[PDB]
Amino acid sequence: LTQLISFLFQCTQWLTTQKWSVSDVFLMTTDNYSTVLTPDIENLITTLSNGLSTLSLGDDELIRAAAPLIAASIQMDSAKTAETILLWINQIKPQGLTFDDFMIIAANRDRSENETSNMVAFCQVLGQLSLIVRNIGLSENELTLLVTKPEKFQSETTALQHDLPTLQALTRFHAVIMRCGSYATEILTALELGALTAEQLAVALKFDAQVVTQALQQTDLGVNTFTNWRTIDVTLQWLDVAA
Amino acid sequence: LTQLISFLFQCTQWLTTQKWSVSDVFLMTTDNYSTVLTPDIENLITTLSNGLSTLSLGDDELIRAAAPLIAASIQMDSAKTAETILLWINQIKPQGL
Amino acid sequence: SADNTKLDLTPGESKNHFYLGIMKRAFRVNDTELYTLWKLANGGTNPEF
Amino acid sequence: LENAKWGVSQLIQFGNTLLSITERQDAEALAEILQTQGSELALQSIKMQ
Amino acid sequence: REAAVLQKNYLETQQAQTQAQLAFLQSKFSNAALYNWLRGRLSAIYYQFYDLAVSLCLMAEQTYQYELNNAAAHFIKPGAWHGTYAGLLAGETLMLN
Amino acid sequence: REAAVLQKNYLETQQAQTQAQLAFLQSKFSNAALYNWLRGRLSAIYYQF
Repeated sequence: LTQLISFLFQCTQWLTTQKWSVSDVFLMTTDNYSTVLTPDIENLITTLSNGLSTLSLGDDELIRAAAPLIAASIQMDSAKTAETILLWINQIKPQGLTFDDFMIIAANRDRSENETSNMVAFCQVLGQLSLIVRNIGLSENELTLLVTKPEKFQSETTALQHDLPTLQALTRFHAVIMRCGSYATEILTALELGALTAEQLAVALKFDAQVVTQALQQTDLGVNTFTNWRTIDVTLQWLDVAA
Repeated sequence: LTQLISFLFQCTQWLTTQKWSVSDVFLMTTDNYSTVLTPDIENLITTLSNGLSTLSLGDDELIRAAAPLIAASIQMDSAKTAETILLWINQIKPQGL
Repeated sequence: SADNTKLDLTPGESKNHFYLGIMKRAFRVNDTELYTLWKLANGGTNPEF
Repeated sequence: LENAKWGVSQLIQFGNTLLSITERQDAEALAEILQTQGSELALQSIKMQ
Repeated sequence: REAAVLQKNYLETQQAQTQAQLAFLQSKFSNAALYNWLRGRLSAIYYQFYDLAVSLCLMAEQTYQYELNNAAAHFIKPGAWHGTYAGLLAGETLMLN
Repeated sequence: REAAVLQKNYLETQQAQTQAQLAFLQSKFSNAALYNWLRGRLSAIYYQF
């Protein structure tokens, strides 16, 4: 009960910090979408049907050929954000559909009601993705790190989820990156590797090197570097409580 | 000691005159940079690799052929500023290069 | 009392909390922060305090 | 050479058109975000009146 | 007080006018959604047309190597599609070659 | 006093909106960095041509 009270408090403060309503996160998160076929979905069907060439193969070439057209259909400014979002939705499979077998439901125009229902489900999980990326701001060096390497997000994850705690942690991740300022892509490419150390996060966030490694010593017994995001989050919490 | 006090005073007044922080001059001045390879550096690699032609010779022709591309990579508005900055970094040689 | 008492100013290895807490209160400084305050006075080293 | 020259002139035309489309994209997105935040300021100013 | 009531009516008029401008920008044909679609479609076409035109260029290079008996002539450099800037200035580089 | 508190909230809203416009201009594809790259590359091509 006190865990649920603590969750409701931190989620409500997160909502009022981001200036989002409960209806906003409900639109970004739910499974209770409607299954009716919308002219947006129809435009996606005919754009990605007539735009793609002869039959391409999966995550090697199909996803790269279809990422500009699927960034054309739903509101995106970068095809590579669309490519990593399609990687995300392939490893999550809304109602079983990958992007393969969504192509086959498309370009039919002779499809059953459950088939077009799964189709609309795929398109609206794509819409929830496009919202969940554009509302927090994820400039694809930030996003494909967490989609392709979810171990760098949390050490237990192994597949980035569509949860509300994952959304809140994405918010905190984006906030600390934009707090890093001019060093932000340098911190990100050090977190790509296992090369994110103290004297580097401390300069980026204007802390001291010894205080940062002294809090890293509190979250990790003998780990020299930041190999994860969760260790950075909790070591910044140690820094806040010490400050 | 009074020379170091005078230095700290004139440097602090210079900082507050220019409206720079100590972190700004530290970013502009230090040797304690990180050595990790950044997509900015990668863009410089492939831009100045694919953009330069067959092998050119030093400060006579290489620096002039590479100054527009290296002003393209890092944020500059003039290739000739990039050319004199590459002359500066040639006569200073960071880690021997 | 300004006694000639040896004290290691690295932020974990003193365990003489009275003198070190007096220095932290007098100089308005942390453990780490007192330690780098002593490193600046010796060119990045700590010989003996 | 004439054929490849044709194809590359058409590629130049496509790249110029793509640059124009992406800058008009960013201009229209800026106009939209300015109108949404002006609407927010208008609501807050009515609450102040 | 009546002047303040007229001021509040003025501010509500400005709110409705800002909402009218917003609804015009949402509902216009040349809105941001058209440019999203338009640059995504043109980006796909532009990458495939880059593949076609660099094939034509290498074809002309191949017949250059056949006529002038020089199989090591290499004018069309590996590159010219810099992916981070959407492959822009590809045709300028290929006209140069 | 409550009117002044609403005014401060209005000014903080304007600060966040200015930061949002700034982050849009930093993060847009047609930002100044693309034009830096674009004119440097085209300047090199233009001199050789």
